[PDB]
Amino acid sequence: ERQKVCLDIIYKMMPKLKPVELRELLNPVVEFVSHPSTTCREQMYNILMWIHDNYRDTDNDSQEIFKLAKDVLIQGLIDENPGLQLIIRNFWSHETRLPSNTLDRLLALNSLYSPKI
Amino acid sequence: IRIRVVQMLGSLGGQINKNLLMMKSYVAWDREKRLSFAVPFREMKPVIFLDVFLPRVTELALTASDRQTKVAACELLHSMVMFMLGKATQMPPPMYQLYKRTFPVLLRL
Amino acid sequence: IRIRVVQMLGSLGGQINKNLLMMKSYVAWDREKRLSFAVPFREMKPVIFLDVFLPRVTELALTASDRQTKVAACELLHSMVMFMLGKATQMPEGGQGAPPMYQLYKRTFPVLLRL
Repeated sequence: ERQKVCLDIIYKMMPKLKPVELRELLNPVVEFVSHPSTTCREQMYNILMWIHDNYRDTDNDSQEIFKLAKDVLIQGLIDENPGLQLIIRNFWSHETRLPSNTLDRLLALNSLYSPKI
Repeated sequence: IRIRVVQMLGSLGGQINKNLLMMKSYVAWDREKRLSFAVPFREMKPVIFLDVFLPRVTELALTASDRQTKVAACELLHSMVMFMLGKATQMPPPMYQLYKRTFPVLLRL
Repeated sequence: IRIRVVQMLGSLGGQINKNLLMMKSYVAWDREKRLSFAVPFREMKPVIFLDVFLPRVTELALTASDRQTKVAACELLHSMVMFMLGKATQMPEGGQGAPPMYQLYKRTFPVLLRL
């Protein structure tokens, strides 16, 4: 319950937040990965999708934030929940994050990688 | 099951276990990659010779744990043989060696 | 030339001119519809029955002024007969000697020889 309410607070407040504060805000957020609650991880991924869209465009704190968000997204790209896996795939497979051109799609997805996935 | 199986295997001693594995029996069954297939897209149609999957896709479809895996493999095998026998309509020994390879597998399955 | 032709036609009078024209001009060559072709697009593949153009194009290809027009017609007919001949293969043909195209042979072949 506290997890969910905290994450909802975060999701509501992020648009006003400055990137510099957002950095050390997210640093203790990232641990809800592997947490055994689909609600927690899904709110996580909502936050991360927002960050990715709002930071794929500077501020080195923001740059590292974006890198970390993409990394944890890749982390999520393996789940115990097939539904989470599907929805995050749809997010990633979407054109803005996977170029419509198959050549460009492949070229972009080449970057997306972790030595854990 | 698999844990006990590997346990038994090591229990035997490798001098028996190496019997798990001459002409070496891999010659790239058909000299020609006669399984051409251009995958659909919106910009291009890269061609795939599904030949390479043949042995693999058979053996997994022949024997495998994880009933899900085996069912998926054999369904895809059904689809691919369906296609190739559709592809038999072609220029006039088309998949003669391929038939030799596949028919015993098909009948056992 | 055309001017003098129509001049002649009017000179001859109607009682003569009507000799220009019972099988009654058509039989709708194939009892079926075939010779299909799906035109390619990035979104859809509309299918087109090429056969419908055969009676017209042949008359154009066999008979035409405008060397440019006639050449275009004959080249296009060559392409279509090539395509149809290729389509002859890969056909289930257990009802006739050439079910998917038998009458088209009858129509084309004299025209092919004339051309």
